[PDB]
Amino acid sequence: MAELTPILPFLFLGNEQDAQDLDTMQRLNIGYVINVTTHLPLYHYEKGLFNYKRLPATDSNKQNLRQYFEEAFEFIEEAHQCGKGLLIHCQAGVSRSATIVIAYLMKHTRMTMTDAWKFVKGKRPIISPNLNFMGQLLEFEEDLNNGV
Ligand SMILES: CSc1scc2c1-c1nc(SCC(=O)C(C)(C)C)ncc1CC2
Repeated sequence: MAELTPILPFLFLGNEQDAQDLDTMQRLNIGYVINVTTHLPLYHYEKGLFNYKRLPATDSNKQNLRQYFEEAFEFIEEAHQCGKGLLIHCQAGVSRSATIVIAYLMKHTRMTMTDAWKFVKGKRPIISPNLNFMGQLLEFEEDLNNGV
């Protein structure tokens, strides 16, 4: 039903149609959800199962995602520390969600921007591009290899 592309054993990437698959989320022991949109609903919120973080962003040329980098990392860390998986998603392009996942890999695995990009690409091949987001990731790499 839902490709919940597993980036790491505790970190899953998907689109809106993927976040609407409760069985899959429970099969994979997901307890945390990051919704990187403004307008989509927090699926299954009324069910009392998951914890959530909305990152209110749009697939745009002007959207800043680096602001939400530290937030998303602290949630990823709570899910792992608490031994449960996290699904970060947005919509069809997974452009917004994939930017954040990559950002995580570059900081917490210390990959390069491109090395993480080859890593994510290989697992989920279809990923709408966004040159605005790529620039922020490169800005992030500079800042990680500098200590800032
Ligand atoms: C960190 S992405 C990266 S790094 C080096 C290259 C690329 C790339 N990416 C994409 S789509 C993925 C995206 O744009 C994001 C939503 C994750 C920002 N198409 C083509 C290329 C060519 C070469």
